[PDB]
Amino acid sequence: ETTALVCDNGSGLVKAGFAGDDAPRAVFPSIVGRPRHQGVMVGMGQKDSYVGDEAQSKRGILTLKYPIEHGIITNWDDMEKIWHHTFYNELRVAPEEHPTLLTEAPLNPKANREKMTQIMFETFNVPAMYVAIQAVLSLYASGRTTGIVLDSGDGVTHNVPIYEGYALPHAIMRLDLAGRDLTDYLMKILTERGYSFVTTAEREIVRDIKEKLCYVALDFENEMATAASSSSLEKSYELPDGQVITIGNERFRCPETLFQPSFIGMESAGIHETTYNSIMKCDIDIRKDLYANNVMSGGTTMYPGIADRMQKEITALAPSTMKIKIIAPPERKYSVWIGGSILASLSTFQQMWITKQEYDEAGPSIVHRKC
Amino acid sequence: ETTALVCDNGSGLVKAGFAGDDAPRAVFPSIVGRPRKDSYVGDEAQSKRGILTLKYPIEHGIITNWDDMEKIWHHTFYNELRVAPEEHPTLLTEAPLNPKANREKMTQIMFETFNVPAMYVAIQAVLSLYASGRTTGIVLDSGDGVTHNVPIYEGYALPHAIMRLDLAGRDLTDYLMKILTERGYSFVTTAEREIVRDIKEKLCYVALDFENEMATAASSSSLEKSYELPDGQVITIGNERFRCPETLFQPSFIGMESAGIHETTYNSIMKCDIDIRKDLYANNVMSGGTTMYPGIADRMQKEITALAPSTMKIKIIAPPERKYSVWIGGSILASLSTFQQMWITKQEYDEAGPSIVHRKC
Amino acid sequence: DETTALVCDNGSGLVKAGFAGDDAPRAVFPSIVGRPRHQGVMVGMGQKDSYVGDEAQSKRGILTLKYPIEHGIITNWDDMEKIWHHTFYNELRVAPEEHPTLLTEAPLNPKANREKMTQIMFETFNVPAMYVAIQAVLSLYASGRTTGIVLDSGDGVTHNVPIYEGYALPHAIMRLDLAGRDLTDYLMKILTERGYSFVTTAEREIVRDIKEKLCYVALDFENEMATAASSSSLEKSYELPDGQVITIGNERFRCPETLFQPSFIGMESAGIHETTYNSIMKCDIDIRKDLYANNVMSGGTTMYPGIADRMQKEITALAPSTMKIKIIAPPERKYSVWIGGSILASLSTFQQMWITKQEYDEAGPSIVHRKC
Amino acid sequence: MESALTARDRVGVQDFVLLENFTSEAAFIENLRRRFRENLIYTYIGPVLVSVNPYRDLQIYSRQHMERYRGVSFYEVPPHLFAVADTVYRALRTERRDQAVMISGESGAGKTEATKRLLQFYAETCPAPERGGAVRDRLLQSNPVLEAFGNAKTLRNDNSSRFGKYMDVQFDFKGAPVGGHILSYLLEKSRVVHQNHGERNFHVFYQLLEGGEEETLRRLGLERNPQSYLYLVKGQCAKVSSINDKSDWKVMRKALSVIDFTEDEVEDLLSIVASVLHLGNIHFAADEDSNAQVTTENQLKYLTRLLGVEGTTLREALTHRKIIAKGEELLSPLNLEQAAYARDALAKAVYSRTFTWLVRKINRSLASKDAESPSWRSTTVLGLLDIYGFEVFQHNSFEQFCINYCNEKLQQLFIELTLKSEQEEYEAEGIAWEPVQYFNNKIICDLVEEKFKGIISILDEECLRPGEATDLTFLEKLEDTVKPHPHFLTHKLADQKTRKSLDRGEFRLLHYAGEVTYSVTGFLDKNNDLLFRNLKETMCSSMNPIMAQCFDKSELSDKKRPETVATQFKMSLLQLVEILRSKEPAYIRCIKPNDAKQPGRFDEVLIRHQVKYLGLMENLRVRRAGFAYRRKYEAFLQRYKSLCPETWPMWAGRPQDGVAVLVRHLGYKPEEYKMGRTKIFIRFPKTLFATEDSLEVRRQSLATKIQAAWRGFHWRQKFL
Amino acid sequence: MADQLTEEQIAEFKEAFSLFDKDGDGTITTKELGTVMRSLGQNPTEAELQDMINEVDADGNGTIDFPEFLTMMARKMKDTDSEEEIREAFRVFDKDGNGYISAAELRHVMTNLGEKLTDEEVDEMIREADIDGDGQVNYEEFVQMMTA
Ligand SMILES: Nc1ncnc2c1ncn2[C@@H]1O[C@H](COP(=O)(O)OP(=O)(O)O)[C@@H](O)[C@H]1O
Ligand SMILES: Nc1ncnc2c1ncn2[C@@H]1O[C@H](COP(=O)(O)OP(=O)(O)O)[C@@H](O)[C@H]1O
Ligand SMILES: [Mg+2]
Ligand SMILES: [Mg+2]
Ligand SMILES: [Mg+2]
Repeated sequence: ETTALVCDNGSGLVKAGFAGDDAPRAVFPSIVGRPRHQGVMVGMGQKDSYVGDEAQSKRGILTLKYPIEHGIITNWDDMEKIWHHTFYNELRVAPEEHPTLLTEAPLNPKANREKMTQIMFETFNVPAMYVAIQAVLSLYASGRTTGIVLDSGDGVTHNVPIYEGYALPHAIMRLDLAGRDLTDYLMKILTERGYSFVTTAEREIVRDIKEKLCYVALDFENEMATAASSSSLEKSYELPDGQVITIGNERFRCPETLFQPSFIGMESAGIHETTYNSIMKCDIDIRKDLYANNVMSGGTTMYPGIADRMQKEITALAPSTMKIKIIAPPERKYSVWIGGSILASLSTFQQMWITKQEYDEAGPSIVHRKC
Repeated sequence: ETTALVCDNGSGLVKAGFAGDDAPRAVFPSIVGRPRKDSYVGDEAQSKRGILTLKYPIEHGIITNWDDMEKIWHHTFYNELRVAPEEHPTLLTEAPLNPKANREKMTQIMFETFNVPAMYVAIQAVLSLYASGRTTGIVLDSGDGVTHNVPIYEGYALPHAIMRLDLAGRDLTDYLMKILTERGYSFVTTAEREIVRDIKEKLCYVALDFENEMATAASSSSLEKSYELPDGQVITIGNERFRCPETLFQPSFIGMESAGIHETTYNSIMKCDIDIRKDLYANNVMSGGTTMYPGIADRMQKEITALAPSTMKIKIIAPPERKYSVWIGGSILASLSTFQQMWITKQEYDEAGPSIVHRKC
Repeated sequence: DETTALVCDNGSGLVKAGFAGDDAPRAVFPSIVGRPRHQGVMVGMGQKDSYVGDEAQSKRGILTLKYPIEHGIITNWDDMEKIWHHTFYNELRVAPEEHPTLLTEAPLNPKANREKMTQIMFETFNVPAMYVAIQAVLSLYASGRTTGIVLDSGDGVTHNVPIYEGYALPHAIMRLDLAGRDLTDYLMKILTERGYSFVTTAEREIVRDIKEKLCYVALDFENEMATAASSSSLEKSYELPDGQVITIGNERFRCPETLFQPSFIGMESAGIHETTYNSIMKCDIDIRKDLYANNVMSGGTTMYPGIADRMQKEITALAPSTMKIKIIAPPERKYSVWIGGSILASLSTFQQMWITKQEYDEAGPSIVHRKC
Repeated sequence: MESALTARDRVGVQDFVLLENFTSEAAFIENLRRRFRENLIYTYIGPVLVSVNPYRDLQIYSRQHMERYRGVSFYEVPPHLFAVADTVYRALRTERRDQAVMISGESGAGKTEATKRLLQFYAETCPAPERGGAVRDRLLQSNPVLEAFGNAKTLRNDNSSRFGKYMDVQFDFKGAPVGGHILSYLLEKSRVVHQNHGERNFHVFYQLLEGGEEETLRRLGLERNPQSYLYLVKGQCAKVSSINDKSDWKVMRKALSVIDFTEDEVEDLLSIVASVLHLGNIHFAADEDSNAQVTTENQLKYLTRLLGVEGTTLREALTHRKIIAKGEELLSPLNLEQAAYARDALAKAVYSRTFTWLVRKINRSLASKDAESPSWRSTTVLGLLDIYGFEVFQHNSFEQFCINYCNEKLQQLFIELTLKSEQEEYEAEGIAWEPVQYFNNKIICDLVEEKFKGIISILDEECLRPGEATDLTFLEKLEDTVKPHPHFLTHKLADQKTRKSLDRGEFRLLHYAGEVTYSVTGFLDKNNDLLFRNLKETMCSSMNPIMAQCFDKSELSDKKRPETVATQFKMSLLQLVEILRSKEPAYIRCIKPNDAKQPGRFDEVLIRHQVKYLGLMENLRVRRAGFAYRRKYEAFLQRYKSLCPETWPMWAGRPQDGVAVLVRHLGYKPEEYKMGRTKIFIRFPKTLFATEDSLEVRRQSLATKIQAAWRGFHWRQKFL
Repeated sequence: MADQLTEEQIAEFKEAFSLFDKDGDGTITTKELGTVMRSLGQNPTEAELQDMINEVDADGNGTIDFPEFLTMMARKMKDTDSEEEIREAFRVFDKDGNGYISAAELRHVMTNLGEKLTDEEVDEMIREADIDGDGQVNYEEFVQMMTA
């Protein structure tokens, strides 16, 4: 073998596989679990820590942690455990054979790339690697040279505007709010019905409520009126122990935090204003071309009704004659991956990867010259 | 030689043997008789019970009488197992939330009276998982002196979700000694507790619906059964056959405030985190002698099905060898290759004194 | 009185009640309803089917004792009505329709708790005007401060609410269902290590009285554990109601340490020191400094000896060292929420904020979600 | 003997300790090829015979050769099977300790021929040849009966013995062969119930189904197709062209007759073999308590007729574990895993016991009719042992793991005895032990067998540990507990370079025969032998005469849990070792020179594997010790005294001092030789070959002197 | 040096030499020197004879005189090869050391090795080495017959 690896490490789930695949081979939570409790059955062969679907299976005995928070790697020992598990347990390949494409968010600390680069060359010994900005990959998963991408993952939401292959880096806008902050708001508003979720193992239950039940209100003050005056919007979820939750306005007060970050206590404007102020910060005669081309990606763009509310809201800010389109592909949870497999199969980018030779010549500051 | 000893001293019977066996060799009542020899022990005392004041040195899993508990360990090793304890490491059992002095003085007496080479003390409901072949489940151990619940998941205990009930088979004997006096049968002496225990062990069963068995016995004699005493007087018993095992489901019959064995089990499962509960409802293990009544796994399934959500599957694991399951699990544990690193040695006891059990066990 | 405001801090372990304008509450009673266990035999006695407060707790031996409130949630509304009835009729001795009544609640509560407190207060006690405060905002009214972060620690709830210059910050509010009852149920477990089998709902109150008298917070927990493991001088004797003299040793500072290590009780949540710092570093653009300068401690589990010095030490290890971490522990801090509600309901400006009986006729029990 | 060393360029060295580059395996295999081309199939490593199969009727076994090797010391003659045969007989007549001969090799390497021909030398030359010939025929006519029940087809050969066969001949104080004995050790009884791909079960089942009267099968499960039975078909290999199962059955059925099985004893024995087939077809299902119950009645309909037990009792025994405590007996039910293991443990136990009973039935037919008891003078046994070779396949498994641990333990014993046998002579002759370094077999037996950390004690725990348990969880515990060991490796412990050769779900041992890689899949299923007391208590009640003798009532007293197959194998192996430590073993090691079964073809690519599997290079290392050669000064001086003027024709005094002047004339440097208490030692064969090459030129002068003397005498005879 | 010939020994040597002279020329053939020495019971090797003949063949003629015959006689009389050396030399060709050699093994070494018997001389040797006709020679007895 010689095919490239790709690793879309992003905040919530790891995604990994080979360039030229359709879809990731590994898709698992970016968690490390460590035992919370007194080990008592001798001879069990209990491990010191559990990663991904092992930790997501054994939740009740583990304190779960994610090393990535807001797209920034906060714990390198846990992140090296996630990368070792990715190569060795999920893909079952030696990293020393394969050039590796990593992904990350715009406006991240420069330390995060340097330490990724150092671990890929000094701990996993890859022959060559690269870092690519996630919303660029999501643009080029779409088969487009021009567009603005909203890329709400688990921990960060960014808009990147790209015109005929050129990013406009002054019109990049980043918001440190996404699906993990929505799970933490849903924990807050679920306590109003009387349900209590407090452990990290319960945060993963509330995340699963949110992915199955929540949806985006095409007019929040009208769904608020319909939920305050009927049982027509309420749905139920069966917990692991068979208790039955029921929720109504909690289904759309959570997703509405994307449009009103003041619910979570932030001053910054919603994803619709953040998008529009990225389009209006661009040059006057490339705006018409970005309004026609709002790609969306990452899982926090997956709610029923979110493309419709986003299309309603940018149409409310834009000139009356503009043809707004929002490109929400069915697979948009994997567009950063699909982009990474394509923009690593290309013959023209095989000269763009950082080689271990160039790392030995310059140390970990090599990524800022290259990427 | 140098195999391990395994010894479940619990409250009513000593069960003892070696880690290699299918089942224990010594099974005798945890009794010292004194004249009413200067003392008699176990099956010797239970046979000569007319002339004796039979005292049990364990009450509610606590050793209350160390001089008579030394006689029971002396009879265990030297008469029943017939070995020198200096050659064998010894696995003892204990109840969960016991006093710390009970472990300290067990440990001091194994190292300074029996010269044992290495020892360990294990929780009874923990051992009763090994005999069940499981590493996930909630174990209701219910002996003579203690009923307790230990919840375990993937081989980790939940020590905050442990529940203990100072009510088991001896409180049921002593309640059958109360409710049988309503038929004009008198049982007062320590030797008459053994006769009434032998009644409980033969005639009692757990009613599936108590208030309907009450009405059934009031209607007709079909629930009445008979037991010849050792002088050939015949005792006939009826309503009193299911009143006694009901005291596990209704600790109010004996004047305690505690919830029944069904609610004490549910209240451990509710002290466990949401993810674990579905696996505990499918793995309610039962062990020790007061779990032996006809109908008790059926009543426990009926009572926990009414507490647990209707989409859960409730299963209660009640093996025929329930009585020996604590000891059988001790035989498995003392056999494990991984466990041989975990014995307290006499060399560590010389460094740390009796306090070492709180660090190791 | 004409219409002096009733102030009823119906807390999770104690009902604290009085009239606004008094220095401190008139009624302070255990929040318990008790019913007899054993059947009555002395036919000439006027035996009641239920006892409440002091009537239940002076008779605890023969009663099974139940609280209506668990973790600030009213779990049993009938035992609740029996306790408010006892408060108005027996303890304060006034008709509730003649007095406007301030109630208190913990933050992040179930919404059916405010609605049912409201509904009972109009449709049963016929109160003329009612409002449902939040307890940590009352300990600032009590402290005479517009700014602070309040650690309020009851029988059933611990919570941190940051208020800066009169504005609460509802994203930064932390709640921890761990307080004086969890510490009592864990002292019942600690005392098993010397064989004391406290098990009845009556003996829970004996273990509570040990916790109120011998328990304290270690300034350094591993240093006190090493001290208790090597000396007798930390031990204290306690005389149980019948005359048995118990002895308590490391068991007395290992109980309060569960506020700083909830993992002792088997919880995954962080200690009260981390839950304070994790709320200050949830605060907005300007304010983080002035909350470190005003950590206000409130409610009965903040009464332990050594808790202010421990909280000051534990937050000083998390917070940036140029900051002054200053912790406010007034001697009255067990009544601080009631004293606070006595200031609020006395305010000339507050008098438009009451839900009035008329407003509950114009709109249903949801009115407390609009007015508070 | 040195007479052959002049021809060492074509005929090779006779004993490999004389091959000069003794650490070169390529020279060892070259000296084997050099001899085998020359038809010299026998060579020593000191006393150990190395043999290579001629695939030809060489005339060397005839009566004229036996008496050539009779009463002659084994290094004063060329190597032969009869030089081992005579030496083993003389040690019996003279030390009167018991003697053994390990015949060793690959399957097909000629082990049969060595055993048949040793039992010819002890028949055709011993002082009761009529009884000796009868004991030979009773020892050899047992072969079809043991071969049907204990050989199976593997990936490597069609007819491989899966047990350690033993055969004594019993001798009195007069050296008369009085009788024999047979025993059988370490049978691969896992093969009854599980076979690897391309491998059959033991030969009798396919013999029975392929060859048999319709009325003989009609009393049993009568469907002729061997795919009908789960225990015959797991290997997918049932039909094969190289094995004429119909003819093999007709030979074996007549061998049972001729061995004195009465017809009813064969009908009993066929009924046991058919009971083992039917035990495989029992299907369990779980009722709503997750407890196993027999679903299919047609197996049990015959198992009552054939095993001779009560059907309601066999149903209960296959589905409940009986415990006995306080005098009560408690039937705890089995789950589907335990009930499958109970059925397969009963098949393994019924089969390994009818085989042990065939070996008793035969052995009791070899024993003496005489009383053999005091004041009878003495009796001594001379034995042949024939246990399986080291075993490396494409996919090694639990059977190979046991076979290779057995061969490791036998190699350990053998190298300890060889090292002891050299060191006792260095001490006796007063030579310093110049310390050889050699592969230390102790470390790799401690890795397999050490009481609470060996692979077997970890595997015994994985069958006994609570919770769900897998071959991968076993491996994950080896990887944690064995971890730093030098002879152990796995895909996790392997460096990135070696990790290409080794899969996940495998571990690797370094054995004396090099590395072997074991797949863990099936280790837990193969190690479980859950024969509960309830199953033995059923079987001891049987109406079938064999099963009644196989499951005795006294065995039911044992209160231990059922031991695992690796633990039973460890215990039985250490009993085979103490039998070989007490006894005096000779060794024969057999090489198969090509896999085509062909004359003259020597295939070094195959012979390198056997020479490695037989450990011949490690034995040569230890036997060679510090010195290639040693000989008594009398024997060395009477040979080479013609080279040094002072010693010729007769030396002046003590032979050691005659050698001490002779080796000074030959100019041996001080490190090339040593002078022991009664032997000269020579360090390198260089020195010896040069001395025999000095004697070869000296023969010209010796012959010249004889011819000059004759030509002088000739005149005085022919005239006057 | 070692010994000097007595007039009676010179007379015996001259008397034997006269049978090889016969016609009265007083001279013997260069190879025939061995035959007269062997008639006189000496055991010379062909190599010894040739190594002495090299000192007298130098003028051709093919024959040697009585004085130089008497000199070459006196040279070999220093060291005639004796019974115990001859016996032990046979003991090196004996394969067992048993004291007997087969007619075939003797026929082999006597034709193969230095100074070689011709097949006629081997048959003449075997004719009285195989003394009682069983096919083996007892070399220990044969040497004491041969060296008398
Ligand atoms: N068949 C039975 N039916 C009901 N109770 C039983 C039965 N067998 C034993 N018991 C009761 O079980 C108790 C002993 O259980 P055991 O497991 O041995 O507890 P312990 O170890 O403390 O002695 C005694 O009170 C005894 O009377
Ligand atoms: N001096 C004290 N020392 C320790 N604990 C105390 C002390 N005084 C009260 N407590 C505990 O505080 C709790 C009562 O506090 P309080 O604020 O009145 O509770 P609540 O408002 O929820 O009803 C009880 O658990 C009580 O035991
Ligand atoms: Mg991700
Ligand atoms: Mg007991
Ligand atoms: Mg309070």
